[PDB]
Amino acid sequence: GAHLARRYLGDASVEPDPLRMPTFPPDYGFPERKEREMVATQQEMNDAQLVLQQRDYCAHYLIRFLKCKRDSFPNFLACKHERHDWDYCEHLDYVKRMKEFERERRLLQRKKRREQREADMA
Amino acid sequence: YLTHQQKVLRLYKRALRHLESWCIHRDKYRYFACLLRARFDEHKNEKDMVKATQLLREAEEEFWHGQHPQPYIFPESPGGTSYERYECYKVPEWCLDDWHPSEKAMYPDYFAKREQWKKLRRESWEREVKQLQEETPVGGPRTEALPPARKQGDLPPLWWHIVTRPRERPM
Amino acid sequence: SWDKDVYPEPPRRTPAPSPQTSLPNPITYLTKAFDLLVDRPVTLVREFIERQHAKNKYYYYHREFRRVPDITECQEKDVLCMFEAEMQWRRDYKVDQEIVNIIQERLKACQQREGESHRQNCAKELEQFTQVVKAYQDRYHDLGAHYSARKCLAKQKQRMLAERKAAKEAAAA
Amino acid sequence: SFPKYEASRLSSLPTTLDPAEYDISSETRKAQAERLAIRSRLKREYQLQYYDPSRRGVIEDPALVRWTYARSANIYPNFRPNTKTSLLGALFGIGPLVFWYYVFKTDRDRKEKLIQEGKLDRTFNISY
Amino acid sequence: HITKDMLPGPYPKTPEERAAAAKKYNMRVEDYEPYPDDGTGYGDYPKLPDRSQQERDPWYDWDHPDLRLNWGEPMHWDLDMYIRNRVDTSPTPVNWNLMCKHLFGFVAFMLFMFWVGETYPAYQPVGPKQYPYNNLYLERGGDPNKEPEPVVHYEI
Amino acid sequence: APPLTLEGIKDRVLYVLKLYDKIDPEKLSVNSHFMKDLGLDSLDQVEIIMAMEDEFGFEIPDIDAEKLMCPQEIVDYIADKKDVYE
Amino acid sequence: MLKYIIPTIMLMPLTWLSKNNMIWVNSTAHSLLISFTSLLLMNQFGDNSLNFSLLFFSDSLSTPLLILTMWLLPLMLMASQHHLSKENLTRKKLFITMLISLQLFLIMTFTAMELILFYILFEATLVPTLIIITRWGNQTERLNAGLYFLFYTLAGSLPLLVALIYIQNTVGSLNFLMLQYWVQPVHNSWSNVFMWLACMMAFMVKMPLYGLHLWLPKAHVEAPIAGSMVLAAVLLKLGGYGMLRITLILNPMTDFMAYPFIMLSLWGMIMTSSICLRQTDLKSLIAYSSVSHMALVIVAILIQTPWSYMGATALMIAHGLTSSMLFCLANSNYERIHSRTMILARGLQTLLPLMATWWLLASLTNLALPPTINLIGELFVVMSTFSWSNITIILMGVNMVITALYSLYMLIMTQRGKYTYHINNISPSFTRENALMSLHILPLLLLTLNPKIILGPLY
Amino acid sequence: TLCLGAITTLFTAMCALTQNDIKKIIAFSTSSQLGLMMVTIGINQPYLAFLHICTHAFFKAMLFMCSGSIIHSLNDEQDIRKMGGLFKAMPFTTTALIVGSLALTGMPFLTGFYSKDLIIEAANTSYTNAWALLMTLIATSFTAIYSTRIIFFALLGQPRFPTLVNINENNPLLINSIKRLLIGSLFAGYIISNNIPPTTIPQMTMPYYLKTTALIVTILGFILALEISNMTKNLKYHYPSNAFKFSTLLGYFPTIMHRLAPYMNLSMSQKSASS
Amino acid sequence: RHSIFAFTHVLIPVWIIHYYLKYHVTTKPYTIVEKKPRIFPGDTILETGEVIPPMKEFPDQHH
Ligand SMILES: CCCCCCCCCCCCCCCCCC(=O)OC[C@H](COP(=O)(O)OCCN)OC(=O)CCCCCCCCCCCCCCCCC
Ligand SMILES: CCCCCCCCCCCCCCCCCC(=O)OC[C@H](COP(=O)(O)OCCN)OC(=O)CCCCCCCCCCCCCCCCC
Ligand SMILES: C[C@H](CCC(=O)O)[C@H]1CC[C@H]2[C@@H]3[C@H](O)C[C@@H]4C[C@H](O)CC[C@]4(C)[C@H]3C[C@H](O)[C@]12C
Ligand SMILES: *C(=O)CCCCCCCCCCCCC
Repeated sequence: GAHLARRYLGDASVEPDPLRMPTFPPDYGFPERKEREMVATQQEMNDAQLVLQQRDYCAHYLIRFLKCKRDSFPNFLACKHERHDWDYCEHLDYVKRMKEFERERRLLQRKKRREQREADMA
Repeated sequence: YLTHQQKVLRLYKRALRHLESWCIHRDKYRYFACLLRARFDEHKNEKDMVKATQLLREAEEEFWHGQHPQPYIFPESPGGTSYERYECYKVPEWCLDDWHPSEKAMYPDYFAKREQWKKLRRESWEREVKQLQEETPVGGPRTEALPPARKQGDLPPLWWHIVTRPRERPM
Repeated sequence: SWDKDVYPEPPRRTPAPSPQTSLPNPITYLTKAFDLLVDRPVTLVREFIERQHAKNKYYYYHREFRRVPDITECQEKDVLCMFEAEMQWRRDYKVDQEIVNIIQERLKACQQREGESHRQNCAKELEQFTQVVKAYQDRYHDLGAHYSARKCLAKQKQRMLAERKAAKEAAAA
Repeated sequence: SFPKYEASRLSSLPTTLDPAEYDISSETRKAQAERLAIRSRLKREYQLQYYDPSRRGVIEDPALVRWTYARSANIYPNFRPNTKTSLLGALFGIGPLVFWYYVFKTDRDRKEKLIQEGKLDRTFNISY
Repeated sequence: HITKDMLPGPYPKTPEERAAAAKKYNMRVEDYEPYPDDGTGYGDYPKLPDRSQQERDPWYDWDHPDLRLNWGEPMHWDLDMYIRNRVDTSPTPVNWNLMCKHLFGFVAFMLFMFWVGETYPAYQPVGPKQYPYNNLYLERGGDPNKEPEPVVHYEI
Repeated sequence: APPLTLEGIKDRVLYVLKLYDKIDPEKLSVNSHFMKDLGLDSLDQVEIIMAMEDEFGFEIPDIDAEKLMCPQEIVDYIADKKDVYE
Repeated sequence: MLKYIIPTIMLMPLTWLSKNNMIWVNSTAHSLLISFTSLLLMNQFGDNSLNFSLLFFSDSLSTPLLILTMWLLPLMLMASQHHLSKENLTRKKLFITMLISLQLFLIMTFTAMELILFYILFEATLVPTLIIITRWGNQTERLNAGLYFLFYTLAGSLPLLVALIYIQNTVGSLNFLMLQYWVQPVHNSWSNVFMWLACMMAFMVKMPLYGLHLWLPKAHVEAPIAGSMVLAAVLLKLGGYGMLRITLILNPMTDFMAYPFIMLSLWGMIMTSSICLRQTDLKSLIAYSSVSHMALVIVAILIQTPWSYMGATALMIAHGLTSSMLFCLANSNYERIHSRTMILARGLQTLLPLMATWWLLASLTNLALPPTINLIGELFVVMSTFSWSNITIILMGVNMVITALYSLYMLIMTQRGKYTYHINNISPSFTRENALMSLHILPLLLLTLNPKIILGPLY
Repeated sequence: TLCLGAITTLFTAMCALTQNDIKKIIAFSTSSQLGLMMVTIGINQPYLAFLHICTHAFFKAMLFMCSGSIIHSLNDEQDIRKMGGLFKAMPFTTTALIVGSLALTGMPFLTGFYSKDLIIEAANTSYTNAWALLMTLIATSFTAIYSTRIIFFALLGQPRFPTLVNINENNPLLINSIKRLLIGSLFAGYIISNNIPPTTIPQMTMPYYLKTTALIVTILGFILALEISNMTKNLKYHYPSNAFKFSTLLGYFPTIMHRLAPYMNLSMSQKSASS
Repeated sequence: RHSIFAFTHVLIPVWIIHYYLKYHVTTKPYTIVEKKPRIFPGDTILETGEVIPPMKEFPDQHH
C-alpha cells in the first residue's frame, strides 16, 4: 500500500529496501537488546518432521497443534484452541517484522535529517 | 446468378437475423424489426434500376459494418453446434447387401420388402435413362433440373438415392 | 530375504496411540476387519503353498567366476588372452552398474523415509552416492558405444598421466 | 461512408461487397450460363453412373486423377533450372544445413573446451 | 479410362493449346488460366481461386458434401490444404490488418507492463522473516563439522 | 424431442399464420397462395418463412425458402426434412 | 545357424511339391514353425556373444532382427495370396520362392561373422527384391522403381567392397570378433576420409539418408504388398545393422565425419515429416514416414553412445512392425477401391468398424505413444542426442509435433468424415485381413512388457 | 509462472464476457481458473494451488452438468440468447446453477471460498510483480460478470426458446448426479480445509483493504454486470466497439494463428520440401 | 447384486493384491518405503517403550 508510493514516486533514500534491510546495527539506539527465545529444540522439530519454513520461532505451538490433531481424529473440529495459539503466535511474529520495517524507516529519516543539518552547518 | 430481387430479399433476411442476435429480447427485437422493414418499404417502389442497385450496395456495406461478430446459428445449420453431428450414424442402404444370411434371417419381413424395392429399381432403370435421352437437348443438359415421370407406371428419372437416403436421425 | 547390511534401514519408532476423543477410530475397526477378512485367509493359502514347497526342496547356485589376467597383462594382438580379459572386464562393468544402482536405491529410500527432514538426515547416503558416481564416472564415462577394456585402460593412463603431471608442478610449488 | 473492407490472402472479400457482383452485363450473364452448362453436363455424366443399379465399384474421376498426376509425375518434366529455382533450391536446400552445422559445431566446440578445462559441471553425469 | 491426352501437360503456348487445355480440364477457355511459366513445374494445370472449401455454399447438393466438390470439376492445386479441416480463408468481420495490430498491441502492452511490474514489485512493509539456529544452518544441509557464522535475532 | 406428424406439422404451420396480422384467419386454408390469394408481397413471405424456422427450430435455405408460396408447400418441405411419413 | 538355414531352404521343395491348392496353407504353416524355433536365439550372455561356428554368430543386435525377419515371411504370404489369386500356379510358386530366397539371404546376412560374407549376402538380397518389384508390381512405374533401387544401392556398395578388401589386406582379417581385438585407431588423413565414406555410404543409401532417399518412395510405392512389407520392415535395417557393425573400425574419425550426415538427418527428418502432410498417395505417405524414422537411427548410430545404440536397436524393431502394418492397412483399402489416392475413400470407420481400430492402433504406435517400444526407442535417442548437444531437442521436438500431425491426418482423412457416396463395393473385412493386422500389433504391444530383448548388445 | 498465469486468467475471463455459447463461457471460465492456479504456483503457494484444483473440480463439473441439463431440455440449443425464463421451469437445475456460480465467485463459506480467497490474500501480501497482481484482481471481478451473464440470460427474463416446450429435468439419474456435486459444492471446501495438515504458515495479518479485496471486487463485479444486463432491455440501438469485437473474437488469436501458421507450414511442405 | 460385485471386484482383487504385496513385493528391499511416523514431545515409542520428553515451559503469551 502507501509505503510503495513513497519509495517509487518519492524519495527512495528514506525508505527501507526490503531485500537489504536491516542496514543499521541491531543495538543502534537499543541498549541491552534481548535475543529471541526458541522453545522447540532442533531434535524436536526434526522428530516432528516440520516443513523447514515452519521451523520458526512459533514451532512449539505448531507441534502442540499437530499432536492434538492426530490424537483427536476423527473429530476434525477439535484442536481449534491449539490452532489459534499458533495463529496468534505467528501474528505476533508478523508484528515484530512490521516493527523492524518501521524502525528501519525512521533511522533512514534520522540519517538524512542529520546530513541536511550537518550540511547546513557548511 | 441471383436476380436483383433475390439479392434484396437475402439481405433482408440476413439483416433481420443479425438484428435479432443484437436485440436478444423479443419485445426489443419486434420494435427494431419493424423499423428495419420500414427502411425497406421506403424504397420498395424504385423504378430506376441504376439507383436501386446503388441502394443495394450501400445497404450491404452498412450490413457488413453492423453485422454481429458472433451471430446466432440454428444448431443443425452449417456452422451450428450440431451440424453433421449424426453423419457418423448414416449408413448407406447398399451395405445391407453384404449382411450375412444369419443376420438377414432376423428381419425376414424387412428384407422381403427390400427385395421388392430393388426389383422396382431394376425395372424402372431403362425407362428413366430413355426419358432423359429424349428430353435432353443435343448439346446436353443446360441446368441441373430433372423432369417428372410423364406416364403411368413410370418413376421420376434418377430417384433411387433421393428416396432411399438415410434418415436424419438414423440411429 | 535380503541382507540388512546391503540394504540398511534404521530402527522403526512408532508412537503409541493416545486418543483424546470419545469418538471411535474408524481405522482401528477397519484394521481389524482387514486382518480377519483379508490377511487371515491369504495367510492360510500361503501356508498351504509353503507346505508343498517343503516337500520338494531343491537348490540353485550363484555362479562364481575365477579371476583371470586382465588387459594390462595381455600382449598386443593376442586374442586368446585379450578375449578372456575383455570378458572379465565386461562382467565387472555390469557388476559396477549394479553397485551404483544399489547406492541409488539407498539414497531414494532415505529421502522417502525421512520426510521433511531428508535434507539433513540423508547426508551420509548423499555422500556415498557422490563418491561412487565419481568412481564410476572415472572408470567408464566417455568410452562410447564400442567400449572395451583397451579403451578403459587408455582412459585410465591418460588420467594417471595428468595426475602425475599435476603433482610434479604441485610439488615444485 | 463506412470503413472499406481490406482483403488479404487469408480473408477474402465478401461476395456482397464485391463491385463486380452488382454490374451484370449480358456477356457476364452468358458466361454464367456457360459455366452452369458445363456443371450440368458433368453432373449428368456422374448421375447416370451413380444411379445405375448394376454398377458396383468406384466411379473413376478424371479430375481427381489429373490432380494427383499434376502434383507428382508432371512436375519434373516442366521444371527448368533458372534463377528462381536455382536460388530457392540453394536457399531452402543448403541454407538450413549450413546454418544447423554452425549451430551444433559451435555449441559442441564450446562445450568440449569447457570439459577439457574441468569447467563444465558433470558431477552426476554417468548416463550418455 | 484415362489416356495421355487427358492428363496434365506442359505450359500451353498457343491459343490453340490453351483451348485444348481448357477443354481437358472442363473449363471455359476464358476462365482457364495456367500458372506462370516459371521453372517450378505447374505445366498447364489451371490456376484456380485460392479459396477454402469452407467458402463454398453449404446448401448446394455437392457430389462430395464433406469436401464441397462436384465430380469432374478441376481441383485446386492446393485442395488438400483448403479442405475444411485445414486453412480457412473466409471473410472476417474485422479487417486482417486491424486484427493483427490489436492482437500484437495487446500482447506487447502486457509484456511491457509485466516488465514494469517486475522492476517495481508490490510488497508489504515488513522486515525479513527470522529463523532460529543460525537460520536453520543444519536443517538446510549445512556441514555439521564446519561452524557457521552466528545469526542472532533480537526482540522488538 | 417428440416426433412430428403430418397433421401436427400442418396444425402448427396454420397456427403461426393465424397469429400474423396481415392474414385473415377466416380466408386461410392450406392451399392459400401467399401472394395470389392472401395478397402478400415478397417481403412478407420472407418474414413468414422466418417464423416457420423459429416455430420448428431449423433453417430453410433462401434458395428453397423462396419457393414456399402456400401453407401446404411449407408442410411438405418440413415433412421431407424431418422424415415424417404419417 | 544351420538349424534355421536348412528348414528355410526346405520351404522351396515344400512349395513346389505341394498340391496345387495347398501352396499357401503349407508354406504359411511351416514358415510359422520356423519363426517359432527362432526364439532359441535368445540364449544371450552378458559378456560373450553366441558364436556358433567360423561362419555364423548371433548377439543381442542380430537376434531381434532375425526373429523379425522370420516372423515377416508368413505375414507376407498371407498379405500376398489374395492379389495373386488369378496368377497361374507356376508363377505363384516362383513368387513364393523369391520370398523364401530373400529370407535365406537375410538370416545369413544378420549372422555372418566375416564382413565380406556379410557383403555378398547384403548385395544378394537385391536380386529377389528387384524381381518382386518389377515382375509383380502393378503400375508402369515399377520398371523405373527397380532401376532406382538397383543403381542407388550399387553406386554405394561397390566402394564398400573396395574398402572391405583394403581392410582385410591391412588388418589380415574381416572376422568381426577378430576386429574387436585388432582394431586400430583411424588417423586423420585424406585417404582415411575416403575410407570412412566408402565404409558408410552404402549403408547410408539403404537407410535411406536424406538426400539419397529418392529410390525409396519409388520402390516402396511400386512394389507389391509383400515387397513393401519386407522393404520397409527388414531391408532398410540392413543399413542400420551394417552401420552399427562397421563403426567399430572407424573411430575416432567418426567424431567429425559424422557432422554432415547428422545435419542431413536432423534437418531431413523435419523435411520428410513435412512432406507427409501434403502427400496425396497413401502408400507414398507411409513411405516418407519411414525416411523420417530412419533419420533418427542414423543420428543415433553416428553419436555412438550406449543410450543411442539401445534406442537405435529398439526403433529398428519398432519401426519394422509398424511400417509393415501401415502398408498392410493401406493395401486392404487398395484391394477394394483399386486406388492409392488418400482422399478417394473417406469415412471408412462407418463401413469397416474393426478395421478402423487397427488404423488407430497403427497410428498411435507410429506417433510413438508411451509405453510402446516405438516411444522407448525414440525417447532413448532423444535423451542421448540431448547430451550430444542440448540444442538438438528443438529439432527432435518439432519432429514429434509434425509426426503426430501426419499420423492423425492419415487417420482422420480415410477413417472419418462422411463416406464417399459412389464407392459402394467396400465389403466387410475378411478374417485373413483381421488376422494379418493383429499379427503385427499384438507382438508389438507384447514387447512393451519385456523390452530388454530388443535393446541390443549395449543393454 | 506468475506472469504467465496472470495474463491467462485476465485474457480468458475477458473473452468470457461476450460469449453466447453456454459451454464456451464455462470453458473460458476454466481457462481463467487454471490461470489463477498458475498464479498461485508463481507466488510459491503450491499447496493452495492444489486445494483450488480440488475445490474447483466440484462446482465446475456441476456447472457443466447443469448446462447439459438445459441443453438437453431445449433440444441441443447452446446459445444463451435462445434460453431465458428457466428459473421456475427447471427449479433443480436453477438451484444447482446458482450454487455453482456462487461457489465459483467465492461466496463466503462455499467450496470455492476456501481456496480462492486464501489465494487472493496470499497474492496481495506477497513480494510479487505489481502488474500480475492487478491482472489477477480484475480477472476476479470479470468472474462475477460472466457468472451473472449466464444466470441473467439462461434463467431470468422471459422464454426465448421455441414454442414446443419439452422441458423435463425429472430423471432420477440427472437429479442424483447433480445432487451429489451440489453437496460437494457446499461442504467439500470446508471438510477438506479442516482435515488437511498445515504445510506452510498462512498469512492472517494484513490491512483491512487487502483482506476484503477478493470479496469487494466480486461485489463490484456483480453490480456492474447487473447494470450492463438490465441495459440490454432498453429499446436502444447497438454500436459495437473495438473492445466488444476483440473480446467476442477471442483477441483474434485463433483467427490469425490458426490461419497463418497452418498456411505457412502447409505451403512450405508442398512447395519447398516436396516439389 | 452389490454383494456379488463386492466379492468379485473388491474382496478377490484385494486378496490377490495382498498376497502379492505380502509375499513377493515386501520380501524384496526398498519396494514399499514408508515415510517414518511423526514423533511429538510426550509420545511413547511402541517398539522401545521410550518416552519422549515434553517441550520446555512456554513463556505464556497473553492469549
Ligand atoms: C558412393 C555413394 C553412392 C550413393 C550416391 C548414389 C547416387 C545415385 C546414382 C544414380 C545412378 C544414375 C540413376 C540410376 C536410376 C536409373 C536410371 C534411369 O532409369 O534413367 C532412365 C534413362 C532414360 O533412358 P531409357 O530408360 O533407356 O529409355 C527407355 C528404354 N529403356 O536411362 C538412360 O538414359 C541411360 C541411363 C544410363 C545410366 C545407367 C546408370 C549407370 C550409373 C553409373 C554411371 C557410370 C559412370 C561412369 C562414367 C565414367 C567416366 C566419367
Ligand atoms: C544432398 C546430397 C546427399 C548426399 C550427401 C553426401 C554427404 C557427403 C559428405 C562428405 C563430406 C566429408 C567431409 C570431407 C571434408 C574433410 C573432412 C576433414 O578431414 O576435415 C577435418 C575437420 C575436422 O574439424 P575439427 O572437429 O575441428 O577437428 C578436430 C578438432 N576438434 O573438418 C571439419 O571441420 C569437420 C566438419 C566437416 C563437415 C562440414 C559440414 C558442412 C556443412 C554441412 C553440410 C551438410 C551436407 C551438405 C550436402 C549438400 C550436397 C548438395
Ligand atoms: C451392483 C450393480 C447394481 C446397480 C443397481 O442395480 O442399481 C450391478 C448392476 C450390473 C452388475 C454387473 C453385471 O451384471 C456384469 C457382472 C456379471 C456377474 O454375474 C456378476 C459380476 C458383474 C460384474 C456384475 C455385478 C454388479 O452387482 C452389477 C454392477
Ligand atoms: C500495498 O502493498 C498494496 C498491495 C496491493 C494493493 C491492492 C488494492 C486493490 C486496488 C485495485 C483493484 C482493482 C480491481 C478492479
